[PDB]
Amino acid sequence: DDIRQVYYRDKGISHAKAGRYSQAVMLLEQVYDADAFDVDVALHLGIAYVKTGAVDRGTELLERSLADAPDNVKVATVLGLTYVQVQKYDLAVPLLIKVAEANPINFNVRFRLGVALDNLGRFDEAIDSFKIALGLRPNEGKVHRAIAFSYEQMGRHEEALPHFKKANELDEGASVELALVPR
Ligand SMILES: [Mg+2]
Repeated sequence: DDIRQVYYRDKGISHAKAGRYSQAVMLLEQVYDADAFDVDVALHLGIAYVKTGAVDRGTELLERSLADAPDNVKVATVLGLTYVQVQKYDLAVPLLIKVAEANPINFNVRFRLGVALDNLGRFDEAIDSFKIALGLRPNEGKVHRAIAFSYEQMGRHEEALPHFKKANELDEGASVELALVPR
């Protein structure tokens, strides 16, 4: 266990990458060290803790990791998305804002940001994120539906309506209009 410690590190990270998160916890717990901080071990063990229900230990390792490596978009993403999931929206929002700007092709982040903003009552900001998300994925019914709800809350029924109708059209399946549009 310098050699054994390298074995558990590499194997543990391997497991975390693969989604074998229980096993990743069992192995990376043997190598993690708060006071000789290794951000790859802490990030992957943080993820694995969050995925196995140890959300408080996980968000701890991830805050520590993000304090150590403020550049780490991977770390900021899982921490932001985790906070969204546990509904700590005051924490989630600034992380997701910063990740969305660092990584503008990440649709899930932009959507989840818009959903959070909507749930805080920041309907204008939500609408702005949902429009960005639709620019990434124009045929995601769930975004058309989310943005229609935000417009409606602001009394913008005229603007909501086309998005409502699109959401319901996409639920059924294919838009017949595309029969007439060249590719
Ligand atoms: Mg709402």
